[PDB]
Amino acid sequence: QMSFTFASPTQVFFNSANVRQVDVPTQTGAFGILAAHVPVLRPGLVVVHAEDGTTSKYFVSSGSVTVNADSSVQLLAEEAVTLDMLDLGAAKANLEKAQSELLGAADEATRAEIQIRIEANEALVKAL
Amino acid sequence: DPAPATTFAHLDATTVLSRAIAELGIYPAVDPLDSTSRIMDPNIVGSEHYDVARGVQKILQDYKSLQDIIAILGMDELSEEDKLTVSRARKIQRFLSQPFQVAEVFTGHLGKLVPLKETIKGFQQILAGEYDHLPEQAFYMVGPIEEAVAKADKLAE
Amino acid sequence: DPAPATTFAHLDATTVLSRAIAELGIYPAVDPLDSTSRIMDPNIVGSEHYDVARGVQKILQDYKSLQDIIAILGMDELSEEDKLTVSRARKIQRFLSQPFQVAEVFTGHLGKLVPLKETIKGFQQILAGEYDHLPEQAFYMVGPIEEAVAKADKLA
Amino acid sequence: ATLKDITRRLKSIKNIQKITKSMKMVAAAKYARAERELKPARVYGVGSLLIIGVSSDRGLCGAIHSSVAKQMKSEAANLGVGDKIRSILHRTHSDQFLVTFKEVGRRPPTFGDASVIALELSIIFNRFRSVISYKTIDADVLRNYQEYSLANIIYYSLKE
Amino acid sequence: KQVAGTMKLELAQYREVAAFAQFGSDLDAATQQLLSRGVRLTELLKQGQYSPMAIEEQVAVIYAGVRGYLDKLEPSKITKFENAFLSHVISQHQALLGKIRTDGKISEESDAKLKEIVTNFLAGFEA
Amino acid sequence: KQVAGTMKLELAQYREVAAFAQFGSDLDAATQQLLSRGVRLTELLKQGQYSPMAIEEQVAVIYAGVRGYLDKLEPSKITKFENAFLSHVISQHQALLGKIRTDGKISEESDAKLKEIVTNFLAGFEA
Amino acid sequence: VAYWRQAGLSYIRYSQICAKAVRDALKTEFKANAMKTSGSTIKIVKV
Ligand SMILES: [Cl-]
Ligand code: NA
Repeated sequence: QMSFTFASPTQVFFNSANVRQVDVPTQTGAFGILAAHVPVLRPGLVVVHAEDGTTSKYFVSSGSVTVNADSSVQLLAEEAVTLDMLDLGAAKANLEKAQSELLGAADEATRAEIQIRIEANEALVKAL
Repeated sequence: DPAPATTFAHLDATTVLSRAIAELGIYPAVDPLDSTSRIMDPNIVGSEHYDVARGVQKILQDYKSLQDIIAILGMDELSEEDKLTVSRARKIQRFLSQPFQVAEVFTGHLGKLVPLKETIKGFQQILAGEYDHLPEQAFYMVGPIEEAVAKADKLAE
Repeated sequence: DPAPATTFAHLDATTVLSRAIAELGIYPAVDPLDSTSRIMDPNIVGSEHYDVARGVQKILQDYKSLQDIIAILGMDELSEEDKLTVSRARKIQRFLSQPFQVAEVFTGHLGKLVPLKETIKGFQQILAGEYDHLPEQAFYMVGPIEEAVAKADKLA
Repeated sequence: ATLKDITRRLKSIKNIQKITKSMKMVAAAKYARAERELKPARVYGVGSLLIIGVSSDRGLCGAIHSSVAKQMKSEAANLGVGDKIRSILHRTHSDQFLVTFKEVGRRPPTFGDASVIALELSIIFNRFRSVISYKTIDADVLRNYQEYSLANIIYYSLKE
Repeated sequence: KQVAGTMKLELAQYREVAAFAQFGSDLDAATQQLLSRGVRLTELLKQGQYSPMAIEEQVAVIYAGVRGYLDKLEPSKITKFENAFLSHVISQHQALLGKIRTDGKISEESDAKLKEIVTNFLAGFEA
Repeated sequence: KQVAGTMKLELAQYREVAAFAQFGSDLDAATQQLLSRGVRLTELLKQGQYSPMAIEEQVAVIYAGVRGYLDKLEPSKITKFENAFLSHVISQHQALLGKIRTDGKISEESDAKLKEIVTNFLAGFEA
Repeated sequence: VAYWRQAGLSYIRYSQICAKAVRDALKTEFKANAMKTSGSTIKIVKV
């Protein structure tokens, strides 16, 4: 077991619930946080392996994840949403508008703002 | 009072003065929401005159009700539409003031006579918001509206 | 009223009582802003006396001018400068109260008779702000300023 | 004293009685949606765990603004978020400012408000109790863990 | 009698709420409907001197307020809106005023006919 | 007449503006100058009894306030400034006070002397 | 180090663009939260 927590500014999903494993994305790869584990997020899928059978799927944009000495976790997401409430057709259109605005703008600060949005929208269509 | 109360009916135009207005330095201390005339009609003095005179009375009358509410509850509770009409009202109060030639020994300012054309235009512009950028005290104790613009630049330094 | 109104002229010192002040618990219920004396003069009473008297009347009159705003909204809505004058004025108003020997049955407290040296000294310290940290009711019904410190220590 | 004076005072205070009645009603409406968004943000904030002061623009709420202002000069003398933070505490420490903010307290304070505060480069705030009362590992992986958790602590002070 | 009873009730709903009209801002849609409608209706009670109106001209103007065709119009421009609107309906639609006086009410035919004359004049005037 | 020419009306407007902006809101530089001026002119017009001042000595002390030398100083120290300024001009500058008493006016010579005296005096007080 | 950094942008900026991408890609029904939340209510003042 593990005292697993998972919430956002708007809504909260879990609060010290007994979960088996919770896969979470990151800047370097994708750690699968099992109950036994030693002591920064990226656009990707958060798969939550429950204690009994069913495995629900969420998505997280950005934030941080913590693993303490004792079995306790708090996954913090700025915007956490399920695959039930995510549009594929719009996510493709948003990925077109981002890649459109890449091929044109020349400012060094602005290209960062475009290229992050390309990565974020490309993580949505990977799931969707 | 029976004496002045009876006198009103005998008059075609009435200029009512107030101690409350004189107390604030506003000379001549005429009450703009009490003085009246028979000739104040769009058929006699024209609609452009009439519509500005009622616009001045409205903005002053609306401000008079607010004064007592915003003294306690503060200015920041007002709408942006209200505190626009508060700022305009206070400038309009001051532009109704005027230095007389006979009153030069009390004011310390030179006497000024403002023609009717420049009076109407002056209160027209302040109503429309053409001097919202300009400060409050530039309208106090000046003849035409032009002197407010000149005095506003003098108050910069 | 014509009866009291005419009487003022025939006097050298006037101690004007008040029901408003009496209802709030301040006894004797003297109005510090409506009571006068013709010997309140820095030449007669000395410049230290006069300054402490007029200083007390200033901070009381400043507190009185805020009463329309405090009546509606409260003490909390004022500025930090205004709240500091209110807290001192209320501590002054209570230090202006005193237990009388003839009114021991009504009050319950033992009667006190404060000398003139410690009367000036007590209000002089309060104006300077040496007891801004102390509470208000510690000053209520006490003799000299020493009893205001002693009463405040027992509460905490 | 005069009848004309007393009739004017009744005219104003009648409206203020209705306006104060309206403002507690609007405060009760905002209190409802603030409470219902509190416990989702509270576990988020507690799970996460230069002088900054947090309150709002709108006055007429007791000593909410002055309480945070009193503890700032306390921390300043030993060693702002809101328009009322400036009006009170500014002229005394005018050379000790990085940033000041306006347009807060009216609408619900979002996470995007905490980002804009953090982007411009202890924290003082009023923690809720009840209806009446209140109270005042790689090298680069910790760098991004610091900056996001910094936005969470600023967001925690906003919702409280 | 049709339009007066309805107007009288809505003004009563306004006059209670009107004291905190300006001091509100974050108001719910219930009171915002009463505050908006009430300021509109008060402006329809304003009138010029030396120009007393016939009963059929009055009810048409009040009806516009009651059924709420002037709800989005700027409150300051209602007196001027009405003065031009009155000249228009007297000049062009002289037969329409005959219907209201004959029928003793604003019928379903007049409702629809007057609805067109307001909504088109409203968009033209405020520009 | 020179130093207190427009002082009567300016002090009436000061009490209007000071009473108006009791709440702690932001204001423009022109109105905060009127408040800054008006506060310190009131502190000059404070005066004890059994010591009436001559016309020239009144003109000397009013000069400092109205010509704007007091503005940066704290309100509470204005009475202290006046006593120190008055006793100084009585001590050294008896020719200047005497020249105002003889002539009954402030010449451009006497204006320049007062300008030099108050500016050098102010720098001492501000430190 | 990072393509989003170097230019000057921090992780709180990275987080704001990523979070906006998720709220921009929704199926209408659940945008009631996304319109209320994630506001730019703050105003920049400086002297
Ligand atoms: Cl005309
Ligand atoms: Na006593």
